[PDB]
Amino acid sequence: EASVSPIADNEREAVTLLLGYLEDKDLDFYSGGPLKALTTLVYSDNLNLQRSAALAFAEITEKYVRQVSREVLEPILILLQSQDPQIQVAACAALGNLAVNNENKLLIVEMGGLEPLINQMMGDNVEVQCNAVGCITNLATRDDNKHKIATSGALIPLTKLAKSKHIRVQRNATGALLNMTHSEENRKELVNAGAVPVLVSLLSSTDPDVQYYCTTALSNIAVDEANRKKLAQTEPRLVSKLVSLMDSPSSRVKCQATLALRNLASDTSYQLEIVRAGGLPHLVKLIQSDSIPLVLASVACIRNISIHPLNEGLIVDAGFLKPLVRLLDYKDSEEIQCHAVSTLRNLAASSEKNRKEFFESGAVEKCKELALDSPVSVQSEISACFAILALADVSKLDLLEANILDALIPMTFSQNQEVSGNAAAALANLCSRVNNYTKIIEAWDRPNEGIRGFLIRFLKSDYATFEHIALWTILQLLESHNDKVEDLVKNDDDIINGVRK
Amino acid sequence: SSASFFRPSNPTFGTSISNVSSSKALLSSFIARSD
Repeated sequence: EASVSPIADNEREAVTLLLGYLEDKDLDFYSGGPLKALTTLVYSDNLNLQRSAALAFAEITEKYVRQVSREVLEPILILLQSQDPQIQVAACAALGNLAVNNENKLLIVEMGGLEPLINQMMGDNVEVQCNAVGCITNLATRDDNKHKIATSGALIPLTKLAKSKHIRVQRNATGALLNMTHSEENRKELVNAGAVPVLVSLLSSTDPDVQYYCTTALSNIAVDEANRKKLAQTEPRLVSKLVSLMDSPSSRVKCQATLALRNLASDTSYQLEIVRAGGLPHLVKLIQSDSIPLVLASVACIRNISIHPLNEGLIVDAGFLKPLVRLLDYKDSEEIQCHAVSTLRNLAASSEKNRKEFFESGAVEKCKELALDSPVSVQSEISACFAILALADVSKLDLLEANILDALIPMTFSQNQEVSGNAAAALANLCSRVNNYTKIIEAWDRPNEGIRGFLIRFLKSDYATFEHIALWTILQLLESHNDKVEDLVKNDDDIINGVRK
Repeated sequence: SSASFFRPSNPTFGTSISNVSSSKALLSSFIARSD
């Protein structure tokens, strides 16, 4: 007995044909004779003949990566379902080879190739896990496939494999999970699949790639309000782990941890918690770094943190004022400059209590210098900060002595309503209820038609708000009880006619 | 509307979207001999 009968006639011919094909040093394996021979073996009930085809597929695809037919992929996807580990390894290697091609990435998923891969990842053979998770990451490079991977049920095996002790497996699993964070729907699927606890624990990973992938994935996840809510509810260790990663020896990891904190800084509770967790000393160092990425991330994150009024005192105490002003020297980075000015405006708007150190920082003079030779977005931030500063009666004269009118008057000429309107409002408040009009009088006809020209121009404006600012400014001057100031208005025919007509 | 003077600034945020011994021997064991 012992299988007295031999191999089938058609399978013997397939064996001989395929061996001859593989021995030839030339040959299209994906179309005719070679493909028919391979398919015959992949249909044999002899396991060794199936191993021969799976091994041949892997060798062929490792040397011939082309766009293939369904007739090439069907036998491979059959072999993926084998109970035989050797057949599974080779067949997955072959599919992984073919999946580096872009068109193959689509046809494989369209044919249900994601099914066999998911189950192989749930198995216990580390080599099949590795080839399957690599084929999965390779398929996910195309955005068309990402959503259906996210809903296929594959995030569960990717989450399990992210906990694997083999670093090849773990890097690929976390890399794949990272690839699923580029859309809100995909981030939602990945959160719903339970991957957040795993990503957070792997922030502690000793491999630099793994902790980079998981830091970047959590940062992307934190971009959605609904995910920040669940993070705050189920991940108490998240902020401390990210703060610790701001000490990473890798600039790449330090940058992504800071970007994650910035995203989680959108919610008031995280703006406080990051401060409570000790984030301020790291950020004040990072904004002084020479690494452009480090500065971009840290200034964006302190800007978000400074939105919270209860953080103003601690931010000033941590010494942010002078380093923030030095950031205005990045005259080629609009993003750095706007974030720095916006941070300073937030601090000025929260409290007047540190206004003295605000002035000693050089912030007013530096903003004055940028006001005219900076982009309009930077102009928008500076003019708004000036408008905020001009509200406090306690610092109005200090602002005027600093010659702030030399910046404000030119800005009222701007074609951008934000710049012009912010500067007009600042000017109006500076004329209100001050007890020294020396600087106002000096600026009457001084830089850019001084104040007189500003009133005449805004009295004519088609914008009802701009006209109102001029009329209200004139009333401030008329109420100054300064004989000279009142005469500047009351003895000016051009201002009188602008008011009347 | 007086509360508009208390409207907090919009937070800045962002994502990072950057993507990231032979079959011959086995076959030869099945080659048949013939005259």
